[PDB]
Amino acid sequence: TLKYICAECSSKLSLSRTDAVRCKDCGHRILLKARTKRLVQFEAR
Amino acid sequence: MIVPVRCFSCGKVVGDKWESYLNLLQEDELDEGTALSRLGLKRYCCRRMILTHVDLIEKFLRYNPLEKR
Amino acid sequence: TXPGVTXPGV
Amino acid sequence: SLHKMSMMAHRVKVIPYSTFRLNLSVTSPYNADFDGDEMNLHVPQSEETRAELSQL
Amino acid sequence: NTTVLADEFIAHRLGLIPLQSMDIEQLEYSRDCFCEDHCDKCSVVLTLQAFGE
Amino acid sequence: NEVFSRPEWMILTCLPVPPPPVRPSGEDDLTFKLADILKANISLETLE
Amino acid sequence: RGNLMGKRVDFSARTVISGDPNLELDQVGVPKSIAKTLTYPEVVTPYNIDRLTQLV
Amino acid sequence: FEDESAPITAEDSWAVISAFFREKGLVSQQLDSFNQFVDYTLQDIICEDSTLILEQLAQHTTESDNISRKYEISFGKIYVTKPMVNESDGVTHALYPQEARLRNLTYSSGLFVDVKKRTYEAIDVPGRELKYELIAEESEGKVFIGRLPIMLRSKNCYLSEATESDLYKLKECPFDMGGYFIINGSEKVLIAQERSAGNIVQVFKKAAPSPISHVAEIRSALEKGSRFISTLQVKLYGREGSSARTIKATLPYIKQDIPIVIIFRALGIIPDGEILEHICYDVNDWQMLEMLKPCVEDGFVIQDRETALDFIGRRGTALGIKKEKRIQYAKDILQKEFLPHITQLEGFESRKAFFLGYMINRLLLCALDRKDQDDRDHFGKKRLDLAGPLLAQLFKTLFKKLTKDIFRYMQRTVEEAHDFNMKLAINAKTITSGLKYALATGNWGERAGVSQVLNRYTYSSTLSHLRRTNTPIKPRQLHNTHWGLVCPAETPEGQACGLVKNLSLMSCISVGTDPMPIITFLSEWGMEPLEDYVPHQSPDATRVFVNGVWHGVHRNPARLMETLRTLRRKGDINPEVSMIRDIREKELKIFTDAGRVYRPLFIVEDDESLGHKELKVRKGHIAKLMATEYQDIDVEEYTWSSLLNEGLVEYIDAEEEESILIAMQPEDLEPAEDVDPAKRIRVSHHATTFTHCEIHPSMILGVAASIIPFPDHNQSPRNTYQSAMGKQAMGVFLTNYNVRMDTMANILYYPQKPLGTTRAMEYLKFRELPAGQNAIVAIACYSGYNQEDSMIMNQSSIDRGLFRSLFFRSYMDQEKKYGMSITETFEKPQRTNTLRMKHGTYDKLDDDGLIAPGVRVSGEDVIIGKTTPISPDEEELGQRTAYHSKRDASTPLRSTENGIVDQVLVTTNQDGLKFVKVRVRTTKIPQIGDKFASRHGQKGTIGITYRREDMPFTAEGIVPDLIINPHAIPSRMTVAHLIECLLSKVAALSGNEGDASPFTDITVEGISKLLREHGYQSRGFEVMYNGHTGKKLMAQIFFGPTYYQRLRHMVDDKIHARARGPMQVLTRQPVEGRSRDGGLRFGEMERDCMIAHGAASFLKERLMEASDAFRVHICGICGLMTVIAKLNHNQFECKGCDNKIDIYQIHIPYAAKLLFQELMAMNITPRLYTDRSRDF
RNA sequence: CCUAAGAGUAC
DNA sequence: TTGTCATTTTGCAGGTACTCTTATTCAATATG
Ligand SMILES: [Mg+2]
Ligand SMILES: [Zn+2]
Ligand SMILES: [Zn+2]
Ligand SMILES: [Zn+2]
Ligand SMILES: [Zn+2]
Repeated sequence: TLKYICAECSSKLSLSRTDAVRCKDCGHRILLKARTKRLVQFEAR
Repeated sequence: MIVPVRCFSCGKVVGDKWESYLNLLQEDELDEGTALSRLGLKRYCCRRMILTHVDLIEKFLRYNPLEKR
Repeated sequence: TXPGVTXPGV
Repeated sequence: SLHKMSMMAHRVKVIPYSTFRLNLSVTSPYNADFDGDEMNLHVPQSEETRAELSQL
Repeated sequence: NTTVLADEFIAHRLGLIPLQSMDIEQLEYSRDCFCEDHCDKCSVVLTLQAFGE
Repeated sequence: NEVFSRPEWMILTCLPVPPPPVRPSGEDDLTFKLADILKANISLETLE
Repeated sequence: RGNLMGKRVDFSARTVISGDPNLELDQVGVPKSIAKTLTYPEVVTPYNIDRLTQLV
Repeated sequence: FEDESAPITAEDSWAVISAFFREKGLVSQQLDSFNQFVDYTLQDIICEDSTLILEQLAQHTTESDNISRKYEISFGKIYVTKPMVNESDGVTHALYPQEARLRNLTYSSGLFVDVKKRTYEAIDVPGRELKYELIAEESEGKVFIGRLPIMLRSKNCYLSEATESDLYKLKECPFDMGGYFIINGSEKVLIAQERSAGNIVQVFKKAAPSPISHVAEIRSALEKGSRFISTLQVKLYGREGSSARTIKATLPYIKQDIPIVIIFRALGIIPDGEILEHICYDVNDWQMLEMLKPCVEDGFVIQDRETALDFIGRRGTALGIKKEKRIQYAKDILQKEFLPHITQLEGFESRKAFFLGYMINRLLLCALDRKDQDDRDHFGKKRLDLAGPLLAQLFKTLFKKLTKDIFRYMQRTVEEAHDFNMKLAINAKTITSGLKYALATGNWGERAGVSQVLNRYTYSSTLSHLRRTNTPIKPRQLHNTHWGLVCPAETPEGQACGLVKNLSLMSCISVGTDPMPIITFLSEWGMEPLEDYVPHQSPDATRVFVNGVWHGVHRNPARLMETLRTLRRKGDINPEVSMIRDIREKELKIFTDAGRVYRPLFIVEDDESLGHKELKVRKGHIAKLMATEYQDIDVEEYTWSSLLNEGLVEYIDAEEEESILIAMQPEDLEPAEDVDPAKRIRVSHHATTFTHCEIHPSMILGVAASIIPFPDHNQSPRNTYQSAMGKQAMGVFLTNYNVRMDTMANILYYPQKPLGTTRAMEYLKFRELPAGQNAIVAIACYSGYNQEDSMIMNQSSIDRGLFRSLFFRSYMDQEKKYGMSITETFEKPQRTNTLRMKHGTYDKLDDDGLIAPGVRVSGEDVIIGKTTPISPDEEELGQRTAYHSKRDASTPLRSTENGIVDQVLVTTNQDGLKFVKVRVRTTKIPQIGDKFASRHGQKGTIGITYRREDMPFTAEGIVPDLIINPHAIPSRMTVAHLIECLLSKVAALSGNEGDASPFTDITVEGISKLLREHGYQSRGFEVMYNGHTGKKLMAQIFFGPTYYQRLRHMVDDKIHARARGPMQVLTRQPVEGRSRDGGLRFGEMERDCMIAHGAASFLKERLMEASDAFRVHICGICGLMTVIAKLNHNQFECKGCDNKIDIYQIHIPYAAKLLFQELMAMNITPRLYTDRSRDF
């Protein structure tokens, strides 16, 4: 599903809607959404 | 944050003269003025570009990465 | 006074 | 806007930047500098208001 | 970009990198080239791939 | 004035209730005050 | 005092001011975005049907 | 150097300052006050009172149960834990600040108290005195009474003992100084509240109309008691020409001003001679006796203590006491209400009588024109309540509420004979909610603005906010006593000018200590007790005051002061204690209370070896301090406390500063007596009796003013402007800004440390976290586009990164439990089954309703998708069906803002409901209208930007980054700007750093000589060529580097226009604010200007068509708007008037209609008529 | 949405 | 058949625009 990263473990997790937001590796309750896969364009100016 | 690529006023490339500047300051125990003159920064625009830079990126690198691979 | 600084008076 | 000269009718000149631009000589009645002063613009919405604004 | 710098920060720094332009007259402006966004007649493509191992 | 303001009209016997446009709604403060006035009026009427 | 003697009005803009030696005394420079926001209602007349149609 | 005892130089003092800031820090007062509150004040609050006794009498109808019980509850020691957080599942774990900030928690630690419950029983025998005994049911057992918020880096915080590496691990910036609370994830700082000191007698003259001429008052208060303010006033009735000059005292809870002699007789001093002895200490002072005779003449009617007590009771405002108990009532007034700060017990009547005599003595001295009336603005008479005392009084009130609740619960459960439980008794929500409410909101109760959101725009801004003092409300003036304690030029320009102050760099606030050891020292060393003091036998006796309490007299004040100074200089007395000896007034005052503001100073002793006064500090101590600093960056450590404990430096506050002589610098003022004409003129004061020496004059400045280069070469308002404006400078506020979800953040791309730098700015970490850039500035009338404070910025320089910035904005959104199963849900709303969906595109939202980082977002786009359940089965609006069970509560991006989404953070709140934060990043590039300023108050906006080829250029091809108008210089007299430009040019050429410290011996002539040695014109002028034509400019241009700040006021955040938009629901007028697409205010005096212009139709159009035009119907019979108008059916009818053919329509502002309807609702008829009934 | 408070810009 | 003079109570409002952020909405005992 959608990917998140533990704010402390820096590990990758996949979360569904019904999943409680925790890191299975350590138990941290703060997660950051993963970087988008669609390309990003920047003007070098 | 990190050394600017070019001098703001004249546009001389100074982003490749930061590590050389630090090496001259540390290894050779040269004062700042002589080290700046050695690298070829003769106009005081470039001299203030390199002399007054604060390398904050080291501090940023101290924290653990948010996304670690 | 005033107000401020009624009147005086009133 | 302490006096009537601090509220005057100007002619629009459309310019490509995000600031109101005015002549230097008209800053004295407005008591205006360019150190961050903001100014206000009102547009008449009828021919009568437009005409009396331009003629008075 | 998992670094400590913002993406447009690095983009600006890259835009300030001087590149060889001895034969720049043989390249065409992107505005007057028939390609869609960029092609070989009007651009040069570089790739920066770095890892902190 | 004989027609527009007689002295006995300074005593309130009927309160004109303003329409909801005056006190638009979370009720307005005026609505709560009018509710309090009605409650007091009903209490006094029942006591009498 | 807060709604009758003075009130908030439509068709008004506010922004920072800058000086321009190349503007006339009675001219004011208006940002293009402000000019695109503020509008004037012009009655359709035989004398100005063409330009109003073009603006539409 | 080589000599260990050689005198120090002016350069050596910076080592001392370095040691000071190595031990204290910048926010030492906050942490010290909080540590004092936690370590000692909480225990004192708990132990004082808080012993609930409930005596349930026997109420014995029959003698079989004539037993009276007594339940008592006492509170023992208090334990404060490390900060921890609860959870929805009940799991409790350690909480760190960079988790509470993200999760909107409160960085608080639980409080527990050892509660001991005892019960006593006695036999209720009438007549016999009850005797209560233990039943051996002694139950004790800590209980949770609430949570105390903990400021960061305090002794009870996780970061107090953290190292730099640990701080990096915990996502905490090592440069962060702490001293603030985290309330609901927001950083709150307690502004130091200024107040007048207590227990000090102040005498003030009164105006001519008033009958009282002089008033002597004391704001009596006791620290270790009820902490209540009782104001005693002693007033001298009658003007100068009046004859009946009677002195009267305003006792508390008394309706009238009792004559003073009545009070003396009530206290127990009957004879007139003894009263006058208690008042006047000089027999020869016949003027005071003559002025005081009316008082004894007035009081001759009462010649007995009981009579005076009866008189006071008769004047007592209670009026509910019988005649014989009035004596007792008066006794209670004179014991527990009259001068509480002296004592609350009985048997100390003589002390209070002596203090009253002293107050009357001060009043008569002021009335006799022997002393001036007390200055209310004297900073030594002021106290700054820090976090400690504020939290202490708030917690005292809150715990009193809790213990009253405990007593009420105990009474309820014993009267109903139910079982007693401790958990059901205590309500930790009381303390927790009270503290959280007081810290979360500005108000301090159940004052305003006591707690403020910590300013995080720039590092210097944060430092200035953490050292800020506010005075509740000429008090706005900069007083003389403010020297070295508050910044001379750092204050807001608005209504708070002078009221809001900032601490000096080296100024500290005392935390308060126990005065018992000092009283014991005084008694041991020969202080005469006040009880057996007879002024006649000891005429020239120095009165000794401790915390405003006259404790006695001493006959040899010189030796006493010398030994007290020795004890304080070896650390036996706490150095915060201030001791003042007034020789002329023959007084000795010792202050140990909290809130006193002091500063450190060098100590100057006789130094018989050199035969002249010299500093106690020598080159050996400087060498040891340097060695310790070098080791920190193996020998014995030598810190600031080492200097303090060996009598090298001293802490002096304003009161003690009154009685000392200070040398400005050691090298010029200590030694006894062809000069450089470029140097400024200084004097030697022609006097050698100094007691102290300034560590450095530049330490009188605050945090913001220490950034100014050469502040002594500027006009003072310019320094004030820069002090207020550097807080708005843009830079790097913290190093860990990448892991903080702040609401707004601004970061420079390339911060540069100044070329012109001060010695004091390397303790403020300004060279590590700069907030500006060194721009090549030319002062020239180049094109006319930099007139009236405008500037010309180099477009090519902007293209290369000059003053470019990052801007982060964070949006927070929670899901809330509207009911048991009415939980909100973060999701992507669908137009099929959602109401009130915004016009912004929802496409960028993925399944969970949160835009993944990296996606570009423009204005009005939805970034957080949230829906809430509603009641189904409703049909309306044309397209509302039973499927629309969800109402949209999404959060769109700001209308005027756009950028790249940087980061999104999902977590659980305190209640356990998921909530998110979305931080979006954009880049601000300087453009026309952005505000920039030098460090000398030279603000200005960018007029125009020229490319490099169009700018004027020197012979070396250097073009300026900025061009500023010459006309900004002469009127503003910012000479420091020019001097700093010259110094920066020299520093850039030579590679050194320009020492722009204020009071150094750095002159323009020397800088010019160095610049000429570098091959440039000595005064900084350069021959420049016009960019357009290449021809030489006839005038040479002042040219060189200068440090500029980019201010927070950008034009893109201020531009606003509105043709037509949302209207206010009540008045049907445009809404307020550019954030709401509001309208501009056409105020009263704009209308006055338009009236002066004579444009009536334009005014009508502004007030009616532009804002609110309403058509309303009235009738010609009654002018009221009570006309029922069915427009479609074309039927107009005013009920009551019973007319249908006499109706008019008028166009009036909707505000006017609302005003008329409100007048009608207020029983007023504003009848509107359309024809004249009277001739003009 | 309302209210309150605080900070700030130009006078 | 008229002046007299000498204490005690009487009401208050503070410039013009404009920007931003933060918190909070009565808690708790009591009856349906
Ligand atoms: Mg101005
Ligand atoms: Zn983890
Ligand atoms: Zn250069
Ligand atoms: Zn191409
Ligand atoms: Zn009618």
